[PDB]
Amino acid sequence: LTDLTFRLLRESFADAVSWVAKNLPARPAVPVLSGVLLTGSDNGLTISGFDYEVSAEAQVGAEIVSPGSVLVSGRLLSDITRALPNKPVDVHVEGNRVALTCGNARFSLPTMPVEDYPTLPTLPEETGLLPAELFAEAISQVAIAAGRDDTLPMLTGIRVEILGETVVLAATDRFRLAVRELKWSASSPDIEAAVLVPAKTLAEAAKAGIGGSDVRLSLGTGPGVGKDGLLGISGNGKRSTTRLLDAEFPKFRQLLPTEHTAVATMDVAELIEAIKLVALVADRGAQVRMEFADGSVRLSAGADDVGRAEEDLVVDYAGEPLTIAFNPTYLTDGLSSLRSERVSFGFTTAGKPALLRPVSGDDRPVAGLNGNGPFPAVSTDYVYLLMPVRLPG
Amino acid sequence: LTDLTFRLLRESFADAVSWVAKNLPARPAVPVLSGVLLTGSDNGLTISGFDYEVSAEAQVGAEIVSPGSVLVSGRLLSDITRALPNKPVDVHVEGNRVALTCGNARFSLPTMPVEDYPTLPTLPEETGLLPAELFAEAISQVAIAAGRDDTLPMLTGIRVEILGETVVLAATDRFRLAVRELKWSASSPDIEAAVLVPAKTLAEAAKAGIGGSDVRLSLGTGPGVGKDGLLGISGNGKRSTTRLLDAEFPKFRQLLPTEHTAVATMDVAELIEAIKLVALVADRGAQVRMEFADGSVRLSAGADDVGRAEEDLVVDYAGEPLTIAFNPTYLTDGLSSLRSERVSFGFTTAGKPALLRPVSGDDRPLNGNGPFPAVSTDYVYLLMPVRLPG
Amino acid sequence: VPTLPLVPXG
Amino acid sequence: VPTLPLVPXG
Ligand SMILES: [Ca+2]
Ligand SMILES: [Ca+2]
Ligand SMILES: [Ca+2]
Ligand SMILES: [Ca+2]
Ligand SMILES: [Ca+2]
Ligand SMILES: [Ca+2]
Ligand code: NA
Ligand code: NA
Ligand code: NA
Ligand code: NA
Ligand code: NA
Ligand code: NA
Ligand code: NA
Ligand code: NA
Ligand code: NA
Ligand code: NA
Ligand code: NA
Ligand code: NA
Repeated sequence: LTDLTFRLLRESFADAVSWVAKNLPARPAVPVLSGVLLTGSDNGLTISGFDYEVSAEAQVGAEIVSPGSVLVSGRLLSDITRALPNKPVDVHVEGNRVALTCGNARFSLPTMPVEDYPTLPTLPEETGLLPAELFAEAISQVAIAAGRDDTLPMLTGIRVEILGETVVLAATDRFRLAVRELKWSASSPDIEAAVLVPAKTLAEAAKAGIGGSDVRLSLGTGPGVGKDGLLGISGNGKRSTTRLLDAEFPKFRQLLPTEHTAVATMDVAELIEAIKLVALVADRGAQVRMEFADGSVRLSAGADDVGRAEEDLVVDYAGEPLTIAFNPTYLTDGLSSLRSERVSFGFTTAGKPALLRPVSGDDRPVAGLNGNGPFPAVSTDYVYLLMPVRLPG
Repeated sequence: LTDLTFRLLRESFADAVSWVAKNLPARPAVPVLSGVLLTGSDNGLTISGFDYEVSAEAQVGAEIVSPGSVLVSGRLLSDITRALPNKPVDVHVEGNRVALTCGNARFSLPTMPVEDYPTLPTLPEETGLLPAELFAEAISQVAIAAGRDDTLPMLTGIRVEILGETVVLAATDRFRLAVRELKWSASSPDIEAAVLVPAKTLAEAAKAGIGGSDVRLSLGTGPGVGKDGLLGISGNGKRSTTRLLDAEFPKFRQLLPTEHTAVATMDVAELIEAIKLVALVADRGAQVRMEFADGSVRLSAGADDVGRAEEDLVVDYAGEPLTIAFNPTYLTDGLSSLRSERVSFGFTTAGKPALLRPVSGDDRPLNGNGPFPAVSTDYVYLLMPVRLPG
Repeated sequence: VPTLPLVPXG
Repeated sequence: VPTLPLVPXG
């Protein structure tokens, strides 16, 4: 009925467009799906994109001179708003072109047709709320373990388990398993469900609440959780929806040990640096070896043909000496995911998984730690379970 | 007769090793050619890297416990020394291996037979020298115009013309030509030669000199300058040789126009910013267009189907109005090379080169309809336009 | 390079 | 996209 004309500061405009671009980084085959939709009414501007799998929308205050909507190239609008100086941006739709003016610069972009542009999905009912930073961090942590190979679709997702008081997030690529448990404010106390969500850009979607206290997870309420086949994530004028994966996740809980025959605690920053150093002589970046004993661990890599490397690091160790080897990338991935100063390793044999957990202040000590063991596992809200690789012998 | 053992701080070691190892071959004919040669004697450590094209040699102070030499993998030594803590590094050769120790970290690397390592070429006699900052600026200004296509080897060079106290530097890729003239301290007043030096290598050396001592260029003296087919570059305890290109360079001077039908002076920073903006819609066209007339220029790009952009900019203009188009990257490369607040454009037609030269903010280069003579300058960037649409 | 004993998955 | 009139070169 009327043509859209609005006006707002560049930083706000750019940040809204950025939200959509970060949540939809790839370029779909269907051209119209590359469009961003601008809608102005009353005192607000909504900026959105959709590709049938992920939708993303930001809402910002704006001076709406004339209400309406327009579809324009997402790529161009992103490039332009990122490059502009911090001045007011005028946008005026006229015919099948949109005029975008900022200071002395004038752009005139072709409009795209909304005839076959899909309607954005509706957010399901709120399922619960989490602290904004905590959730964004939790997703970032576990996502490092997700598979990235579509030939095994079940591994490309982050498992999300809802249980009234808690949310559990899990991801695995068959070589590491990351599991995070968070407490939250659930709308329904008796709720129980589990879904599988594509991991590839879930870390970006997880930042929706940043700027505010909480982020809202929307999967539906009561019995019909997961029914819509979408996960909504929103907060602070930003939202997204992500189509769920209809694939079965491995049963991972049986893998989490409840006791260890050896336990080692050490400094994360030191260990990461030493791994990166000794791995410089590892061929194919295949393997680093760790010889744990009382008071110290020898980290080593290499062979007599290209070169050998080793470094001794202080460790607070319990049990019998153990030699165990790891993929150094998987190992530093785990260490970096801990987001803590110190790491505790829980071991059994050189051929069985190693359990990495962050060391906290409120951790209750392992009783009989100085004795023989087996040593009971310490309660933790994050674990990174890592398979070792076989030693050459 | 003895095995090498030395000690020195990681940072000194890493910086020397890195500089020497970088010009080692991508696909070494034999394992020996992937190596860097360490030689310790008296109070000093020499680090040597041979390559057919470019050979490099750094000298640093070191604690020499026992003199000798050893050949070890260049890339691995570089990576290791870059990653170590800022502690002393102990290096000890035993038989066929070299132990490198730093704090709690220990490396044991295989060595290679030093007898099989090619001798590094001797540097030619010194030809002249110049301040490091001048060398860095002049080379940076000219190298941006050099070709990067090895199917046309002559264009991958920087032409270096020496006549006494004066040095002229030139490069082109057929679309832009950059020429810098400078003064230096010549070894002999009557020295005179012209050579062609691989640009990529020279550019790296000029950047690495930044902050450093005067830079010495060694091509020889008198009539024999260039005869060795080598350029030596030295300073800061580092010396390298670069094999010269044995290829004819185009006669570029005849391209420099001596008069213009229009002349335009603009603010460099503002023009560079405006080009960056309007070029956002020019991915397909790879051009920006400029419509000059008195007082103002319309800078624009794009097309109806992909999107359009325009900005009007202030210009001090004289002569015939002109519509002309440029590759925006080649244009901002030239503007970035001027190192001045303002730019003078010297034009003839929309299908002929534009002469860009530096203008200070305290200068104002007019009466009549034209033509206007070209103003003498120590730097030019001559840029071919592209055809306008339609 | 064994996998975690996921069942199924390995 | 014409070249500079270099001789030779164009
Ligand atoms: Ca996209
Ligand atoms: Ca103890
Ligand atoms: Ca014990
Ligand atoms: Ca434990
Ligand atoms: Ca737990
Ligand atoms: Ca001149
Ligand atoms: Na905003
Ligand atoms: Na929308
Ligand atoms: Na915050
Ligand atoms: Na450290
Ligand atoms: Na690796
Ligand atoms: Na202990
Ligand atoms: Na290496
Ligand atoms: Na050897
Ligand atoms: Na050099
Ligand atoms: Na050289
Ligand atoms: Na672009
Ligand atoms: Na001129």
